[PDB]
Amino acid sequence: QALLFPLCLVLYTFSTYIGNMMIQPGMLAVVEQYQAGIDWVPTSMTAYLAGGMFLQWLLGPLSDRIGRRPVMLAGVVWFIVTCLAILLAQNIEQFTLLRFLQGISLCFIGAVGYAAIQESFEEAVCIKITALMANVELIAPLLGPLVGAAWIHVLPWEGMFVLFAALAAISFFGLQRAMPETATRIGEKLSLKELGRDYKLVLKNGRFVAGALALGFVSLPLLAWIAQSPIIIITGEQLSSYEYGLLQVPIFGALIAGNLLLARLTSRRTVRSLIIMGGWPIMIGLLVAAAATVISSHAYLWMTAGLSIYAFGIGLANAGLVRLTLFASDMSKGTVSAAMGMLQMLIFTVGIEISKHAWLNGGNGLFNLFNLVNGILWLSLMVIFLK
Ligand SMILES: CCCCCCCCCCCC[N+](C)(C)[O-]
Ligand SMILES: [Pr+3]
Repeated sequence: QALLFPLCLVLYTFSTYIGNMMIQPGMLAVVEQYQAGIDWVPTSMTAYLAGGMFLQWLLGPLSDRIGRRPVMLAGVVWFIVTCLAILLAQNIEQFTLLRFLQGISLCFIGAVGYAAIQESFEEAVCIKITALMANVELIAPLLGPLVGAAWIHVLPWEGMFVLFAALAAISFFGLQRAMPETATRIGEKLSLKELGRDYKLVLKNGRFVAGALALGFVSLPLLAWIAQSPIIIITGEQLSSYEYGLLQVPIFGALIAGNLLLARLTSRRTVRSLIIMGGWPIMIGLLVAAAATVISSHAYLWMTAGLSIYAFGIGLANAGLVRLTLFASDMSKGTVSAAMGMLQMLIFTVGIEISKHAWLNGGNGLFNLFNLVNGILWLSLMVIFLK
Protein backbone atom coordinates (compact mmCIF):
# COMPACT_ATOMS: atom_id res chain seq x y z
CA GLN A 1 0.00 0.00 0.00
CA ALA A 2 2.85 2.42 0.83
CA LEU A 3 5.34 1.09 -1.77
CA LEU A 4 4.98 4.50 -3.46
CA PHE A 5 7.44 5.91 -0.87
CA PRO A 6 10.44 3.70 -1.87
CA LEU A 7 9.90 4.54 -5.53
CA CYS A 8 10.07 8.28 -4.69
CA LEU A 9 13.52 7.69 -3.23
CA VAL A 10 14.22 5.42 -6.23
CA LEU A 11 13.42 8.42 -8.44
CA TYR A 12 15.54 10.82 -6.36
CA THR A 13 18.31 8.26 -6.69
CA PHE A 14 17.64 7.94 -10.44
CA SER A 15 17.79 11.71 -11.00
CA THR A 16 21.07 12.29 -9.12
CA TYR A 17 22.88 9.71 -11.28
CA ILE A 18 21.61 10.82 -14.70
CA GLY A 19 22.14 14.37 -13.35
CA ASN A 20 25.79 13.51 -13.87
CA MET A 21 25.49 10.85 -16.55
CA MET A 22 23.53 12.97 -19.06
CA ILE A 23 25.62 16.03 -18.16
CA GLN A 24 29.11 14.74 -18.99
CA PRO A 25 28.27 14.10 -22.66
CA GLY A 26 26.61 17.53 -22.89
CA MET A 27 29.39 19.29 -20.98
CA LEU A 28 31.10 20.12 -24.26
CA ALA A 29 28.16 22.32 -25.24
CA VAL A 30 28.44 24.05 -21.82
CA VAL A 31 32.20 24.53 -22.17
CA GLU A 32 31.79 25.86 -25.70
CA GLN A 33 29.45 28.56 -24.34
CA TYR A 34 30.99 29.50 -21.00
CA GLN A 35 34.50 29.32 -22.53
CA ALA A 36 37.45 27.84 -20.59
CA GLY A 37 38.72 24.70 -22.29
CA ILE A 38 37.73 21.05 -22.68
CA ASP A 39 39.83 20.38 -19.55
CA TRP A 40 36.76 21.59 -17.67
CA VAL A 41 34.58 18.77 -19.03
CA PRO A 42 35.74 16.19 -16.46
CA THR A 43 36.03 18.86 -13.81
CA SER A 44 32.24 18.87 -13.76
CA MET A 45 32.07 15.32 -12.41
CA THR A 46 34.96 16.25 -10.08
CA ALA A 47 33.11 19.08 -8.34
CA TYR A 48 29.93 16.98 -8.36
CA LEU A 49 31.90 14.26 -6.61
CA ALA A 50 33.79 16.44 -4.10
CA GLY A 51 30.40 17.67 -2.79
CA GLY A 52 29.16 14.18 -1.89
CA MET A 53 32.16 13.73 0.39
CA PHE A 54 31.59 16.99 2.27
CA LEU A 55 28.80 16.09 4.69
CA GLN A 56 28.83 12.36 3.87
CA TRP A 57 30.10 11.75 7.40
CA LEU A 58 28.01 14.33 9.16
CA LEU A 59 24.61 13.73 7.54
CA GLY A 60 24.24 10.16 8.91
CA PRO A 61 24.49 10.89 12.67
CA LEU A 62 22.83 14.24 11.82
CA SER A 63 19.66 12.84 10.25
CA ASP A 64 19.54 10.72 13.40
CA ARG A 65 19.68 13.76 15.72
CA ILE A 66 16.87 15.91 14.27
CA GLY A 67 14.57 13.61 12.28
CA ARG A 68 14.93 11.98 8.86
CA ARG A 69 12.05 13.81 7.14
CA PRO A 70 13.18 17.47 7.48
CA VAL A 71 16.83 16.80 6.53
CA MET A 72 15.82 14.61 3.58
CA LEU A 73 13.54 17.39 2.30
CA ALA A 74 16.30 19.95 2.90
CA GLY A 75 18.09 17.87 0.26
CA VAL A 76 15.33 17.37 -2.31
CA VAL A 77 14.71 21.10 -1.89
CA TRP A 78 18.46 21.71 -2.09
CA PHE A 79 18.61 19.74 -5.33
CA ILE A 80 15.74 21.38 -7.28
CA VAL A 81 16.99 24.86 -6.20
CA THR A 82 20.47 24.45 -7.62
CA CYS A 83 18.98 22.49 -10.55
CA LEU A 84 17.51 25.76 -11.82
CA ALA A 85 19.73 28.32 -10.02
CA ILE A 86 22.75 27.08 -12.01
CA LEU A 87 20.99 28.12 -15.25
CA LEU A 88 21.50 31.68 -13.98
CA ALA A 89 25.22 31.53 -13.14
CA GLN A 90 26.28 31.51 -16.82
CA ASN A 91 30.04 31.75 -16.11
CA ILE A 92 32.38 28.77 -15.77
CA GLU A 93 34.12 30.12 -12.63
CA GLN A 94 30.88 29.81 -10.67
CA PHE A 95 29.28 27.02 -12.68
CA THR A 96 31.55 24.92 -10.50
CA LEU A 97 30.18 26.38 -7.27
CA LEU A 98 26.64 25.45 -8.31
CA ARG A 99 27.83 22.13 -9.74
CA PHE A 100 29.64 21.47 -6.45
CA LEU A 101 26.65 22.22 -4.25
CA GLN A 102 24.62 19.92 -6.52
CA GLY A 103 27.12 17.24 -5.46
CA ILE A 104 26.38 17.68 -1.75
CA SER A 105 22.88 16.41 -2.62
CA LEU A 106 24.58 12.98 -2.68
CA CYS A 107 25.02 12.45 1.07
CA PHE A 108 21.20 12.66 1.29
CA ILE A 109 20.64 9.49 -0.77
CA GLY A 110 22.58 7.23 1.60
CA ALA A 111 23.25 8.73 5.03
CA VAL A 112 19.50 9.43 5.43
CA GLY A 113 17.60 8.17 2.35
CA TYR A 114 18.98 4.62 2.39
CA ALA A 115 18.95 4.74 6.22
CA ALA A 116 15.19 5.42 6.28
CA ILE A 117 14.60 2.08 4.54
CA GLN A 118 16.99 0.23 6.90
CA GLU A 119 14.99 1.65 9.82
CA SER A 120 11.36 1.30 8.68
CA PHE A 121 11.06 -1.43 6.03
CA GLU A 122 11.95 -4.95 7.15
CA GLU A 123 14.53 -7.46 5.81
CA ALA A 124 12.82 -9.05 2.77
CA VAL A 125 11.14 -5.69 2.05
CA CYS A 126 14.59 -4.03 2.13
CA ILE A 127 16.07 -6.70 -0.20
CA LYS A 128 13.92 -6.02 -3.27
CA ILE A 129 14.19 -2.24 -2.73
CA THR A 130 18.01 -2.42 -2.57
CA ALA A 131 18.03 -4.89 -5.50
CA LEU A 132 16.19 -2.05 -7.23
CA MET A 133 18.41 0.84 -6.07
CA ALA A 134 21.41 -1.13 -7.32
CA ASN A 135 19.99 -1.21 -10.86
CA VAL A 136 19.29 2.51 -10.67
CA GLU A 137 23.04 2.92 -9.99
CA LEU A 138 23.56 0.67 -13.04
CA ILE A 139 20.92 1.72 -15.58
CA ALA A 140 21.08 5.52 -14.98
CA PRO A 141 24.79 5.61 -15.89
CA LEU A 142 24.16 3.13 -18.75
CA LEU A 143 21.28 4.82 -20.60
CA GLY A 144 21.79 8.37 -19.25
CA PRO A 145 24.56 9.49 -21.62
CA LEU A 146 22.36 7.96 -24.35
CA VAL A 147 19.43 10.25 -23.61
CA GLY A 148 22.09 12.90 -22.86
CA ALA A 149 23.20 12.58 -26.49
CA ALA A 150 19.67 12.50 -27.93
CA TRP A 151 18.84 15.61 -25.84
CA ILE A 152 21.59 17.92 -27.16
CA HIS A 153 20.50 17.00 -30.71
CA VAL A 154 16.76 17.88 -30.52
CA LEU A 155 17.13 20.52 -27.75
CA PRO A 156 19.81 22.53 -25.93
CA TRP A 157 21.57 21.48 -22.71
CA GLU A 158 19.37 23.70 -20.53
CA GLY A 159 16.44 21.31 -21.06
CA MET A 160 18.14 18.80 -18.76
CA PHE A 161 18.29 21.00 -15.64
CA VAL A 162 14.58 21.74 -15.99
CA LEU A 163 13.83 18.03 -16.53
CA PHE A 164 15.78 17.10 -13.39
CA ALA A 165 14.30 19.84 -11.20
CA ALA A 166 10.91 18.55 -12.37
CA LEU A 167 11.63 14.82 -11.93
CA ALA A 168 13.02 15.60 -8.47
CA ALA A 169 9.74 17.43 -7.96
CA ILE A 170 7.62 14.46 -9.21
CA SER A 171 9.37 12.75 -6.30
CA PHE A 172 9.30 15.81 -4.00
CA PHE A 173 5.50 16.40 -4.25
CA GLY A 174 5.24 12.62 -3.81
CA LEU A 175 7.29 13.12 -0.64
CA GLN A 176 5.66 16.40 0.43
CA ARG A 177 2.68 14.51 1.92
CA ALA A 178 4.01 10.93 1.83
CA MET A 179 7.16 10.89 3.98
CA PRO A 180 6.99 9.39 7.51
CA GLU A 181 10.09 9.68 9.72
CA THR A 182 11.84 7.22 12.07
CA ALA A 183 14.82 9.00 13.69
CA THR A 184 15.26 8.05 17.33
CA ARG A 185 18.01 10.42 18.47
CA ILE A 186 15.61 13.37 18.72
CA GLY A 187 16.67 15.96 21.29
CA GLU A 188 20.33 14.98 21.48
CA LYS A 189 23.49 17.02 22.09
CA LEU A 190 25.60 18.73 19.42
CA SER A 191 28.29 16.05 19.97
CA LEU A 192 30.74 16.81 17.17
CA LYS A 193 33.82 15.48 18.98
CA GLU A 194 32.48 11.91 19.03
CA LEU A 195 32.34 11.54 15.23
CA GLY A 196 35.97 12.39 14.39
CA ARG A 197 37.27 10.17 17.18
CA ASP A 198 35.09 7.19 16.10
CA TYR A 199 35.86 7.66 12.38
CA LYS A 200 39.55 7.70 13.38
CA LEU A 201 38.82 4.25 14.91
CA VAL A 202 37.81 2.82 11.54
CA LEU A 203 40.72 4.88 10.16
CA LYS A 204 43.07 2.82 12.36
CA ASN A 205 41.90 -0.44 10.69
CA GLY A 206 44.77 -1.31 8.29
CA ARG A 207 42.65 -4.11 6.83
CA PHE A 208 39.56 -1.95 6.37
CA VAL A 209 41.10 1.24 5.04
CA ALA A 210 43.54 -0.59 2.72
CA GLY A 211 40.39 -2.41 1.61
CA ALA A 212 38.32 0.76 1.39
CA LEU A 213 40.99 2.38 -0.81
CA ALA A 214 41.23 -0.73 -2.99
CA LEU A 215 37.54 -0.17 -3.70
CA GLY A 216 38.27 3.37 -4.87
CA PHE A 217 41.37 2.63 -6.92
CA VAL A 218 39.54 -0.27 -8.61
CA SER A 219 36.35 1.56 -9.56
CA LEU A 220 38.27 4.75 -10.54
CA PRO A 221 39.33 3.80 -14.12
CA LEU A 222 35.55 3.36 -14.56
CA LEU A 223 34.68 6.88 -13.37
CA ALA A 224 37.80 8.45 -14.94
CA TRP A 225 36.53 7.29 -18.31
CA ILE A 226 32.95 8.56 -17.68
CA ALA A 227 34.27 12.02 -16.79
CA GLN A 228 36.58 12.04 -19.83
CA SER A 229 34.75 9.78 -22.35
CA PRO A 230 33.26 12.79 -24.23
CA ILE A 231 36.52 14.73 -24.74
CA ILE A 232 38.34 11.45 -25.31
CA ILE A 233 35.99 10.52 -28.15
CA ILE A 234 34.03 13.58 -29.27
CA THR A 235 36.85 16.13 -29.36
CA GLY A 236 39.75 13.74 -28.70
CA GLU A 237 38.94 11.04 -31.24
CA GLN A 238 36.47 13.23 -33.21
CA LEU A 239 33.29 11.15 -33.25
CA SER A 240 29.59 11.97 -33.25
CA SER A 241 26.99 11.52 -30.50
CA TYR A 242 25.75 8.21 -31.99
CA GLU A 243 29.30 6.84 -32.24
CA TYR A 244 30.51 8.01 -28.83
CA GLY A 245 27.23 6.86 -27.28
CA LEU A 246 27.74 3.51 -29.00
CA LEU A 247 30.96 3.05 -27.01
CA GLN A 248 29.26 3.64 -23.66
CA VAL A 249 27.30 0.37 -24.04
CA PRO A 250 29.99 -2.29 -24.77
CA ILE A 251 31.57 -1.08 -21.53
CA PHE A 252 28.39 -0.85 -19.45
CA GLY A 253 26.77 -3.87 -21.13
CA ALA A 254 29.81 -5.72 -19.86
CA LEU A 255 29.39 -4.28 -16.32
CA ILE A 256 25.77 -5.44 -16.34
CA ALA A 257 26.89 -8.91 -17.51
CA GLY A 258 29.31 -9.01 -14.55
CA ASN A 259 26.45 -8.15 -12.20
CA LEU A 260 24.44 -10.88 -13.88
CA LEU A 261 26.94 -13.57 -13.04
CA LEU A 262 27.76 -12.24 -9.59
CA ALA A 263 24.17 -12.56 -8.35
CA ARG A 264 24.06 -16.02 -9.97
CA LEU A 265 27.49 -17.29 -8.90
CA THR A 266 27.09 -15.81 -5.42
CA SER A 267 25.91 -19.27 -4.44
CA ARG A 268 28.32 -21.83 -5.99
CA ARG A 269 31.34 -19.78 -4.81
CA THR A 270 32.72 -18.04 -1.70
CA VAL A 271 32.96 -14.24 -1.52
CA ARG A 272 36.70 -14.67 -1.03
CA SER A 273 37.04 -16.53 -4.35
CA LEU A 274 34.81 -14.17 -6.36
CA ILE A 275 37.11 -11.20 -5.86
CA ILE A 276 40.04 -13.19 -7.20
CA MET A 277 37.63 -14.68 -9.73
CA GLY A 278 36.62 -11.31 -11.19
CA GLY A 279 40.15 -9.98 -10.73
CA TRP A 280 41.74 -11.60 -13.76
CA PRO A 281 39.57 -9.77 -16.29
CA ILE A 282 40.16 -6.52 -14.30
CA MET A 283 43.88 -7.23 -14.50
CA ILE A 284 43.52 -8.06 -18.22
CA GLY A 285 41.27 -5.04 -18.92
CA LEU A 286 43.57 -2.28 -17.68
CA LEU A 287 46.31 -4.60 -18.96
CA VAL A 288 45.21 -4.50 -22.58
CA ALA A 289 43.48 -1.11 -22.37
CA ALA A 290 46.90 0.53 -22.06
CA ALA A 291 48.75 -2.29 -23.80
CA ALA A 292 46.78 -1.02 -26.79
CA THR A 293 47.60 2.72 -26.69
CA VAL A 294 51.28 1.68 -26.46
CA ILE A 295 52.51 2.50 -29.98
CA SER A 296 49.02 3.02 -31.46
CA SER A 297 47.80 6.10 -29.62
CA HIS A 298 44.34 6.23 -31.23
CA ALA A 299 42.90 2.70 -31.48
CA TYR A 300 40.09 3.74 -29.10
CA LEU A 301 38.15 0.63 -30.04
CA TRP A 302 40.69 -1.66 -28.28
CA MET A 303 40.75 0.76 -25.36
CA THR A 304 36.96 0.64 -25.09
CA ALA A 305 37.13 -3.13 -25.59
CA GLY A 306 39.79 -3.21 -22.85
CA LEU A 307 37.45 -1.21 -20.65
CA SER A 308 34.95 -3.95 -21.39
CA ILE A 309 37.06 -6.69 -19.94
CA TYR A 310 37.91 -4.39 -17.00
CA ALA A 311 34.18 -3.52 -16.71
CA PHE A 312 32.95 -7.10 -16.59
CA GLY A 313 35.33 -7.65 -13.69
CA ILE A 314 34.15 -4.64 -11.67
CA GLY A 315 30.64 -6.12 -11.72
CA LEU A 316 31.78 -9.32 -9.99
CA ALA A 317 34.83 -8.54 -7.82
CA ASN A 318 34.28 -4.91 -6.78
CA ALA A 319 30.72 -5.69 -5.66
CA GLY A 320 31.79 -8.64 -3.50
CA LEU A 321 34.72 -6.82 -1.88
CA VAL A 322 32.15 -4.26 -0.69
CA ARG A 323 30.68 -6.45 2.07
CA LEU A 324 33.99 -7.84 3.33
CA THR A 325 35.19 -4.24 3.63
CA LEU A 326 32.11 -3.40 5.66
CA PHE A 327 32.81 -6.37 7.88
CA ALA A 328 36.58 -5.85 7.86
CA SER A 329 35.93 -3.55 10.80
CA ASP A 330 33.59 -5.00 13.46
CA MET A 331 32.01 -1.55 13.89
CA SER A 332 28.81 0.40 13.07
CA LYS A 333 27.30 0.21 9.55
CA GLY A 334 26.76 4.01 9.50
CA THR A 335 30.35 4.81 10.44
CA VAL A 336 31.99 2.30 8.06
CA SER A 337 29.89 3.22 4.98
CA ALA A 338 30.52 6.93 5.54
CA ALA A 339 34.22 6.16 6.12
CA MET A 340 34.45 4.13 2.92
CA GLY A 341 32.38 6.71 1.00
CA MET A 342 34.56 9.66 2.02
CA LEU A 343 37.55 7.50 1.05
CA GLN A 344 36.28 6.20 -2.30
CA MET A 345 35.37 9.70 -3.49
CA LEU A 346 38.72 11.12 -2.34
CA ILE A 347 40.12 8.49 -4.69
CA PHE A 348 37.52 9.36 -7.33
CA THR A 349 37.63 13.16 -7.10
CA VAL A 350 41.37 13.68 -6.85
CA GLY A 351 41.92 10.58 -9.00
CA ILE A 352 40.18 12.15 -12.00
CA GLU A 353 42.05 15.42 -11.56
CA ILE A 354 45.27 13.49 -11.99
CA SER A 355 43.49 11.42 -14.66
CA LYS A 356 42.78 14.62 -16.57
CA HIS A 357 46.34 15.93 -16.99
CA ALA A 358 47.17 12.25 -17.57
CA TRP A 359 45.13 12.67 -20.76
CA LEU A 360 46.34 16.13 -21.74
CA ASN A 361 50.13 16.11 -21.53
CA GLY A 362 50.22 12.40 -22.39
CA GLY A 363 47.27 11.85 -24.67
CA ASN A 364 45.75 8.39 -24.42
CA GLY A 365 48.80 6.43 -23.38
CA LEU A 366 49.52 8.21 -20.12
CA PHE A 367 45.77 8.05 -19.31
CA ASN A 368 45.39 4.29 -19.64
CA LEU A 369 48.71 3.86 -17.81
CA PHE A 370 47.26 6.00 -15.11
CA ASN A 371 44.55 3.41 -15.19
CA LEU A 372 46.52 0.12 -14.87
CA VAL A 373 48.25 2.11 -12.13
CA ASN A 374 44.98 1.60 -10.19
CA GLY A 375 44.62 -2.08 -11.15
CA ILE A 376 48.12 -2.47 -9.80
CA LEU A 377 47.08 -0.49 -6.69
CA TRP A 378 44.01 -2.61 -6.04
CA LEU A 379 45.83 -5.90 -6.69
CA SER A 380 48.70 -4.62 -4.45
CA LEU A 381 46.06 -4.20 -1.77
CA MET A 382 44.85 -7.72 -2.34
CA VAL A 383 48.16 -9.50 -1.77
CA ILE A 384 47.55 -7.81 1.57
CA PHE A 385 43.86 -8.27 1.99
CA LEU A 386 43.40 -12.05 1.60
CA LYS A 387 46.75 -13.87 1.46
C1 LIG B 1 29.10 7.23 -7.55
C2 LIG B 1 29.16 6.19 -8.67
C3 LIG B 1 28.18 5.02 -8.45
C4 LIG B 1 27.80 4.24 -9.72
C5 LIG B 1 28.84 3.18 -10.17
C6 LIG B 1 28.41 1.73 -9.83
C7 LIG B 1 29.57 0.79 -9.38
C8 LIG B 1 29.59 0.54 -7.85
C9 LIG B 1 30.41 1.60 -7.08
C10 LIG B 1 30.26 1.44 -5.55
C11 LIG B 1 30.11 2.77 -4.79
C12 LIG B 1 28.76 3.49 -5.09
N1 LIG B 1 28.02 4.01 -3.88
C13 LIG B 1 27.26 5.24 -4.29
C14 LIG B 1 27.06 2.94 -3.45
O1 LIG B 1 28.81 4.31 -2.90
PR1 LIG C 1 29.93 6.74 18.97
